[PDB]
Amino acid sequence: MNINPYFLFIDVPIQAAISTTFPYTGVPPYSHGTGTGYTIDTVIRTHEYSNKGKQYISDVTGCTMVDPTNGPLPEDNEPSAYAQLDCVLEALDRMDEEHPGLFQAASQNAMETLMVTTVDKLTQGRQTFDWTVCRNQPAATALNTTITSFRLNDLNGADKGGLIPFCQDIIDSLDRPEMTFFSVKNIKKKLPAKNRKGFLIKRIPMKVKDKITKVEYIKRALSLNTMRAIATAGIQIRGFVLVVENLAKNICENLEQSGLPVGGNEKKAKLSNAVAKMLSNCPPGGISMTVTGDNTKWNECLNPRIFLAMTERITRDSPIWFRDFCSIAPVLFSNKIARLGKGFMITSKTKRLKAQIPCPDLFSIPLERYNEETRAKLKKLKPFFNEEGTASLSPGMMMGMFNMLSTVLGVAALGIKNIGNKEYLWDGLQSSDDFALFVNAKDEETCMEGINDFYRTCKLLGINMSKKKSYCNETGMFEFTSMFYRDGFVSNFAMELPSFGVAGVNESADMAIGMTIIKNNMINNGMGPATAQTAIQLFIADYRYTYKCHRGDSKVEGKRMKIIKELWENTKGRDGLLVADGGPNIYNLRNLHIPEIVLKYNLMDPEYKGRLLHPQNPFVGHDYDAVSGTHSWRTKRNRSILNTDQRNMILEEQCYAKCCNLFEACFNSASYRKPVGQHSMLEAMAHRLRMDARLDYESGRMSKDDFEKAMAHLGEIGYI
Amino acid sequence: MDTFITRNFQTTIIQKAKNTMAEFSEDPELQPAMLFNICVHLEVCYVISDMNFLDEEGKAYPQYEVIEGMPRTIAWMVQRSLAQEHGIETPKYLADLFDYKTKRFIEVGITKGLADDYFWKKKEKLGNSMELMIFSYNQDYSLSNESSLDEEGKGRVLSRLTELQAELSLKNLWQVLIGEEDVEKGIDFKLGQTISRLRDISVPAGFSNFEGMRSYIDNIDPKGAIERNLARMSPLVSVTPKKLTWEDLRPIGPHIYNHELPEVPYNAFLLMSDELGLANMTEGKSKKPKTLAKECLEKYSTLRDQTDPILIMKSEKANENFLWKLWRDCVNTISNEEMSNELQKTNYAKWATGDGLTYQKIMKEVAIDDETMCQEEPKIPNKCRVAAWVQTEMNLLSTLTSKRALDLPEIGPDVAPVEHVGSERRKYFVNEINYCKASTVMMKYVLFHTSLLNESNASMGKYKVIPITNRVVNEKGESFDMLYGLAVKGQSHLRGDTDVVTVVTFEFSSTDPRVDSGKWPKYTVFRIGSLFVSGREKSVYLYCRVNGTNKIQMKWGMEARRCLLQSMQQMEAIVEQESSIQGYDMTKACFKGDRVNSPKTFSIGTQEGKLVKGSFGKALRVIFTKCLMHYVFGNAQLEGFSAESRRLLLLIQALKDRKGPWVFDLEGMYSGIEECISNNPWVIQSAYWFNEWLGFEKEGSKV
Repeated sequence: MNINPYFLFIDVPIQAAISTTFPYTGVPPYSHGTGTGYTIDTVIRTHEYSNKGKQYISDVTGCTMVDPTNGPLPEDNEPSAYAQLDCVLEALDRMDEEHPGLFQAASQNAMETLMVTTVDKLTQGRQTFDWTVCRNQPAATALNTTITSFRLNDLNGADKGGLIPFCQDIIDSLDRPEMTFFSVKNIKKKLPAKNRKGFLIKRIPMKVKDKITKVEYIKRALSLNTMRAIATAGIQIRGFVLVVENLAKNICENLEQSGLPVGGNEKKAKLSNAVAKMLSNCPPGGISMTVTGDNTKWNECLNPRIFLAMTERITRDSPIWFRDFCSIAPVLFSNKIARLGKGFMITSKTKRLKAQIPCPDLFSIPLERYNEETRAKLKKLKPFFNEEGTASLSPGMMMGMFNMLSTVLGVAALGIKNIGNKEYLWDGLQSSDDFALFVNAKDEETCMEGINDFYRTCKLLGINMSKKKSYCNETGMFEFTSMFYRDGFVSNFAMELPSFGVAGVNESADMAIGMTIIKNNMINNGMGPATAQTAIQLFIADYRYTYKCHRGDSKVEGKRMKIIKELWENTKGRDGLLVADGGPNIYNLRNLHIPEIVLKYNLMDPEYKGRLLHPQNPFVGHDYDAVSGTHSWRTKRNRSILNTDQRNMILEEQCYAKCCNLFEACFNSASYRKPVGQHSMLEAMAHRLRMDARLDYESGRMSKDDFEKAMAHLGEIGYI
Repeated sequence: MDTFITRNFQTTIIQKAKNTMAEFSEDPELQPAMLFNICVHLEVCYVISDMNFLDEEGKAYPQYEVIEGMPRTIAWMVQRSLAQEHGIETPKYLADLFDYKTKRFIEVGITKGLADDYFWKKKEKLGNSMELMIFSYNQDYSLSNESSLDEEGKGRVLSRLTELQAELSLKNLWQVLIGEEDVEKGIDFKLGQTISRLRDISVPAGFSNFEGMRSYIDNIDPKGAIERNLARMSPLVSVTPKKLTWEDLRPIGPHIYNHELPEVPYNAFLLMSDELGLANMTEGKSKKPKTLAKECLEKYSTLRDQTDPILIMKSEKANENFLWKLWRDCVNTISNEEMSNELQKTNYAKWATGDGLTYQKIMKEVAIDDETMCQEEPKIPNKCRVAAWVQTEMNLLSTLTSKRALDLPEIGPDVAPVEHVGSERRKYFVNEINYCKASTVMMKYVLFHTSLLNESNASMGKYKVIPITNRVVNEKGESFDMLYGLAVKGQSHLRGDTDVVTVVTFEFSSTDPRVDSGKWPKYTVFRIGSLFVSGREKSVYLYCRVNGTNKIQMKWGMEARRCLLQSMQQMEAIVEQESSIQGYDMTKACFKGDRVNSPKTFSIGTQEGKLVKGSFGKALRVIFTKCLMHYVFGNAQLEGFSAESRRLLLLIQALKDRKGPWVFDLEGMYSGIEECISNNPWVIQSAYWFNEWLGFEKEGSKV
């Protein structure tokens, strides 16, 4: 009997059968390498779909620029980035007329939020491209480095605290003839280390001051570095994109078509409501069709100039300063420069050699030495390449940075609802990459005529529908963002599942975080009761393994398990003991939002309650919900190097190695005989030698003459 | 603070202020000062618009229209309508109040110091396009027009604000009272020359400066532009709708049926169906892997003391002698007495995994100067035909063995009906797949990957021997500690987590590779000895294979335990659909069957070319095995193929339900799917099964 798993589809609808095909909503490790080649291909494709536009030379950054907007309309079904401004303006006009007082209110709310916001908001983000060092650093570190450089350059926006002064100082820094900043430089090492020679070589960083001309800083600020996001943007762009996205979110929240920022069962409600609404107003005897459309090269076709036009149209009645503030982001994106990453690698098999060619030296060697695909890619990329290992890139959107504005543009495309006053009405939903289109007509022929008209219209707006990944069927069954809807039933394609291990804070905190994660997964991603209970079981298993807190009545052995077993033997209320103390777990679906301390309080032993919740215990000392007890301990978090200046100047003197060598013998002869606790190493040596001489004389290793000689020398030391 | 807010103002005012301020898209709790300011402002404007009234001619006995408090959209549209009807300029900022007499919008504000400076700076902000009245807690008033407010209104507002000021200091609230200008400190935003130039050069073709674009956007009426643009667009821009039919669908990737191409090799990390665990019954205590391996080898001493290898098969490049000597070193280290599991004879380990053959990196300048250093072409995956061993893998991993390896902790008592349903589903699932061989293989995989990850904690520049062990339990209750072989992990000097650390694994097996020569083109296999189970001699081979994986791959292997949750979610989705057909839960009925219903049966596979049915338990086991294989055989090809087969399957489903599906570019979908069928065994077998099932659906849809 040869199994055939696909045969399940015979007895089960495919929508349910393929539920949760991918356990991971993130990124796999085996995805096609996103290196210099991938970014080169991305820029090549971005410039390829817009090569019929206007090509010119930027007078600021001196880089090639391509502008496809208002360019010739496509004559082929291939992707096109030529979005006419008039069509976009008309679509925005239609949206505004349909929703009176929407753009004004959204712009007002966005500007008020910007006025009340603070620079600290910029720290909530993923890896950010720091320009001072030209790398990827955490948001907080990047913001701190930018602030320090601004202070060095007589720019103190962060001092005022507001975000508006910070962005004003950013755009002012874009005007300084020379920009001075701090940078980190690594220098080799010569300090001792015991492997076989008491000598090792490493890298130590130091802070230095570096200055850059105006054009260099201008190019650096617009740079987009690469680490399914393809690149990250520095700090000079973060505030403006934040404001523009807040505006777009304010607009979208009141757009019934927008599929964002819906999350949870609200998504299912929106899907079913849209289907029901479209079916209700279907013409008597007409036909309703549904397209699960997808967009190819979504972010490689949208143009920053079109986003600038959308921002200008939306904020047509708003203070001029806010209009400029909103416009600062699209103009920055329209001049974005991509960084190609590390570079390539070329090898010689005959001599068994290999080397890494960095981006600036990409063209330093004949193209014949690159494989076919890289040769062609470099040949095509030559015009859009800079001498500093960067590529000019005017068009494109390099994945998600204006997702809300993309959704707004898609909703505008969906809001036309008719072309030529034909016998079809279209509508649907769209969330920043994917759209579901519902069209009502008389016969399927007119429905497909309407679908064709919608395809042409979105082409006019620069949105390219995917013919190779889209299909149409009678309304009632479709998909929308990995969520299959079928005549009321709803299923998910990919659902994130709890990862192995505890959260990584502490016993009570880890338990609370795990339970709240399970609860959130149930609420949002739609995890069934049995799956949630199994997740609880797995989390308990992992927690017990990590904290070595198996059941008190178990037969396992461990350093902590002996005390756990003794406590279990001495305790009467064994149902009230916490899991961390080998007690029984009692968590279930109905009580996934209650801390275990509160759950078990009524069953705890009063003596155990006092010991556990002692107001002054030595462990606690000085989101999720838990109880502050003896299980809220803190782990030692102290590493790296402090006292950097003193340590560096000491290590750079000379005699440190001799001190280490003298220390090593005596204080390694025994595993631990160090009077540690801030004792000066000289004092510890004096005490150690005094004790060694005492022991030598007592055992007879030394005569009285050597004894007295040693005590005189030690007398000169000062600790005797 | 909030207590003062709820005590000093009526509930309606508090609710209006709260719902108007919550539109800021921020937490309304941690910052209540602006809530107090907005409540006071709302009260002031409400009072201002409650005493003066107009009539058909304007008798003073309303005159003030309130804009604040109402929704921002409604307020803005009302303000625009008023401006249009009165033929006056519309203020750019939402005015808080309008006057019917002056035919001008007006604004109000509350401060703490003298109101003259506040009025002057507000005038500078808004110029002269809006009138204003301002009052201050310290008895100060300012009016742009003296004929705006009467004595009664000003006096009442002054009394109210003075009372509020006096009461604030009674409960230590005046100290924490924030001013009013802070929320509007930033009103000056001047663009520099460079940014202005960048903006000017970033306009669509047809404009010279951004001023032209702004004027064009703010003035031109683009109505009817879409129709004009569409009329002249070429007809070639068409989706080309095409109604789909059963005959339109065709088998995907027919090349897999090409006998010329080679069979797909076995590239899984660990043997799944061919494993052989050296059972060693134990009480149940937990012991270090080294001691467990030592005891297991002691029990099967004959295999441990094997020194003459009977080579049976060899890999194309690997050297049998080096692998055998490395295995001998590994067993010697396992059988010694030192606690550490560290290899001491690094010679064969270093020379066997090709760790000395890595190229040496030189400075980029030499490479640029050198002419013989050229980039190497990418080794695109080969193309392979259907592999017959994947079917056997799926068949065997779905069988029920005599041992189980799952022991999950307990959960609290179930009370709610949903908890009871979930517990019943869990009971049925575990009972069905407790002993399934797939569960044991999954546990071995996850445990081995966890041990590999742990060993990389501090030992990175040293070779580590790791036994491939497992803890198993049988029906009778006695638990065994199985050893499936060993594996030595090399060094990873580089600190990167995505850096391959070569590990060579020697796994025992009882299957002669000569039977399926194409299944092991990558393995080096010896013959160590022979076991006896029922008085009968069965040979034992040692499959030795070199492999390379990184820390992220270790994390992926560790997370590979998610197949349990994945399979449970799939089964729960099936049950939820079955229950959604009805209005009540269908768990027991679809598993065991009630009086009304019958035990649901699923089409499992094929027997002599004929369909075969089976219980829901078999379907659950097949689902679990499929999920485990998907996780184990996962590469970019597999995920891409699954993502595109999603669309193909959805179209097939639409065809089944008589929904009349239409496809625009079918060949595009087919090319996208076939782009991923190159060399993955799982992808190729999935394509084969999809073709078989599509044929079955075609032949069964004609009835």
